[PDB]
Amino acid sequence: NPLTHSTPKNFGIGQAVQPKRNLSRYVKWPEYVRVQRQKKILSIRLKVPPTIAQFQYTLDRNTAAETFKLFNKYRPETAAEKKERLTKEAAAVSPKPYAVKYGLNHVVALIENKKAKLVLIANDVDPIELVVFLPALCKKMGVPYAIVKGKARLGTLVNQKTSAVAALTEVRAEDEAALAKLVSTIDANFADKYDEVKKHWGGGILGNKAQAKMDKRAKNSDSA
Amino acid sequence: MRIKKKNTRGNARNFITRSQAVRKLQVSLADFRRLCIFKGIYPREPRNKKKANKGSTAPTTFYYAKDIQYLMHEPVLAKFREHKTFA
Amino acid sequence: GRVIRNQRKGAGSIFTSHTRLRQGAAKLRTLDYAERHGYIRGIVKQIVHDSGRGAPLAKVVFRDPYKYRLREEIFIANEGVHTGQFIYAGKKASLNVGNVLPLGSVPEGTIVSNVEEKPGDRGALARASGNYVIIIGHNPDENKTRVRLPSGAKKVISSDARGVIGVIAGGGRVDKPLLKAGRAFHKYRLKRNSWPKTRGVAMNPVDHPHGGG
Amino acid sequence: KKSTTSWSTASVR
Amino acid sequence: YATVSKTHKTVSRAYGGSRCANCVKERIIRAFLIEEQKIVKKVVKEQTEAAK
RNA sequence: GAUGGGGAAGCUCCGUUUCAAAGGCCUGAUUUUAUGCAGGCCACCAUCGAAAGGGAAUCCGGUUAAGAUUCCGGAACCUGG
RNA sequence: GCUUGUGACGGCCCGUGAAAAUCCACAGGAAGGAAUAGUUUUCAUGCCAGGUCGUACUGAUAACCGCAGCAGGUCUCCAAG
RNA sequence: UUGACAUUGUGAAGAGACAUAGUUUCUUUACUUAUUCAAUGAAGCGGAGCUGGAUCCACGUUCUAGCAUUCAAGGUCCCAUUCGGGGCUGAUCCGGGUU
Ligand SMILES: [Mg+2]
Ligand SMILES: [Mg+2]
Ligand SMILES: [Mg+2]
Ligand SMILES: [Mg+2]
Ligand SMILES: [Mg+2]
Ligand SMILES: [Mg+2]
Ligand SMILES: [Mg+2]
Ligand SMILES: [Mg+2]
Ligand SMILES: [Mg+2]
Repeated sequence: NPLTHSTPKNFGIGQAVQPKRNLSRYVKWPEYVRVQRQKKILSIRLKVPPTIAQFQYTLDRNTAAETFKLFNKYRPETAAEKKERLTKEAAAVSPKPYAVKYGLNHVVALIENKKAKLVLIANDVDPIELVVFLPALCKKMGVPYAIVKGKARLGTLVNQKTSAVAALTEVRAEDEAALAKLVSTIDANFADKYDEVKKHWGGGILGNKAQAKMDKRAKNSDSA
Repeated sequence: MRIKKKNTRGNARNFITRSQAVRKLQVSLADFRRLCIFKGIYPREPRNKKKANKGSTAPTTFYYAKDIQYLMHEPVLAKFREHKTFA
Repeated sequence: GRVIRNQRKGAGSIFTSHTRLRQGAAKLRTLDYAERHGYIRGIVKQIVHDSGRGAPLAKVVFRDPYKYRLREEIFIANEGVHTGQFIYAGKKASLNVGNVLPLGSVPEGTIVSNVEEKPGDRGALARASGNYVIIIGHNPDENKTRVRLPSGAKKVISSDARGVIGVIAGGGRVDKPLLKAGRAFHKYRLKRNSWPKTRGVAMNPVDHPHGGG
Repeated sequence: KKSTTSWSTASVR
Repeated sequence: YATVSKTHKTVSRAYGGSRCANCVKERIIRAFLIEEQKIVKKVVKEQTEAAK
């Protein structure tokens, strides 16, 4: 095509106007976005005491999937089907219910009475003091527990938006073996595997540029 | 009376482009097209395209501003919003 | 006691600067990528008088590196700079009168003007007419530059700090006698209300500490 | 006919 | 100037109105000569790189 | 001289674009997931402050007890559509 | 000749002697536009409209201020032999 | 103007006490996350390229009062060619720091 020619643009300094580029790194974000990002960065940068840093160790993907598979079979009664049962109770005048136990006070009381077969504790609870004592309480009472990612996931378990805790107290005879196997799996995967590393402090992580400076200084010290 | 500004009266107020109509209705383009089909709103040709579109000769779809203002009161628009909330 | 003028001047009031006829604040360009890494060429469009300032000013037009338009800067004119001259600003600019360069990019004995105290503050030192700064030396390890100021002081500045090659034009202004209270009047009319001055001795004991006798 | 509210329709095509 | 035709406000040339004839002539000469010198500089730089 | 903010026990004070998610416009059969808005562009701060500064465009003749470049007659001009 | 407006100049400054609204022009070319038919409302003519408030009179040895119809004070234009 | 206490955090080295396993003080030297100053159009920062040429540089800009703007022309791969439309590149990659 003789009518089309190649006319390259010089994007150097003092040359043609710079093209549009991705300036996402330099965006002046809204104050709330900046606050949440810098808050997470500060949580990473500061040294974290062990009783808070223990919540960064959670179940693996497969074990969490199996746990939620077991709990979804005991998801509690909704508002619509409670109406159905009460209509049946009105005419008859119901079997024993099996349901996931939830509510912070209720589950803490069940742990103190040694009735919870398994306790799930959400990791992203704010304020964290609401569950910061729960692993130690479960250990002292001998209650099997697991820290899981997602209070929203626990909320979907108990028909809520969020849920700081979930508890399996009584299970059916067609799921008792699954519950026992899950307890042993959690003991091997979360209790014994993370028993020592939860006694350490966390969050001694440098920023990107500070880490690069430290590495360059160490290299210049070791060789010239 | 002070001097009046140009591009405000006549063709410039009589006709509204499709982008401006969609923005005023605060709906999507597909919902706007379906509303116009249901209500029988049809594109129009001004006798002076430059006067209607600020001197630009670029091809644009034009509507009647009063037709779009009448389309603002159609309850099917509220039904569309209800369906979106349900979805 | 009664408040003296030395204390009355702090409130502002009738003591503010007379800024109606000023051309604008005389500053260097904002230190950007072009001046940090390469250079940028601007053109001297005119050389103008600034009311209340001895030194003349130069209007220098650059091209915006990120948008199609022109950018206007107000420099203090160094002696020998003329209209239509090409000014070069950046780390890679040549050693010529009127060019803006970092203090680390110039050799020892270089005469500069409109020198930054900190890099990017757009000119702080040697701005009055006939004044200049001498590059005494360099400390590359700390990236510092030793300079001599018009008052004879020796200062240590960051080498990233910039300056204009040459000496501020309009020198020799103070060599001419005013001869006249009227010429002093017209001088301070464009600056501020600090003229005429009444001696504190001529004042009353309430008026001034030097008053009375 | 007359509007009692700020937002009215009144149905004139 | 809004009340008159375009003939009263222009002359029939590039930059008619805004710039006068001698300034237009000077910028035409300058554009042509500088573009030719740019071609010369590019050829010289490429030859110097090849011979280096 | 408000707002965003920040002081002050407080009536209120600072400051005037900052320290703010401060608002407009273009294209779309967005390769269709089947009734849910996608892709882009440009960016700066209210309001008040002059009947001597800036500023669209009108003249002559006649007329009243008292009006007059305003009314009457004739002749123009500007702005917007 | 007087007054006044304007032009081209000359002198003076360590004094070099407002801003904004608004209007026009250029550069550029997203585009649109004809053959038995288009284009151009920066050429002429033709059509329609222009709201609110002020408008009398004195402006001073009697209409303002000085307790007054007070020899005081109070900004400016035109100006004949 | 001077001193103390609080705001106030993290390491390494040299010195201490349980009578030669790590529980806390004194100095020395670093660090950044608090706090502080300044600027911007929060535009090009930091690090690395089997990137290139010779540890250093971009070899993309220095006779001249010109010009530089419409997802960038071009290269290449598709479409179903139709007035054109997509992707990679042109314009290296990575970052949990606007400078
Ligand atoms: Mg005396
Ligand atoms: Mg105030
Ligand atoms: Mg006003
Ligand atoms: Mg006036
Ligand atoms: Mg009269
Ligand atoms: Mg009349
Ligand atoms: Mg009158
Ligand atoms: Mg009186
Ligand atoms: Mg009185």
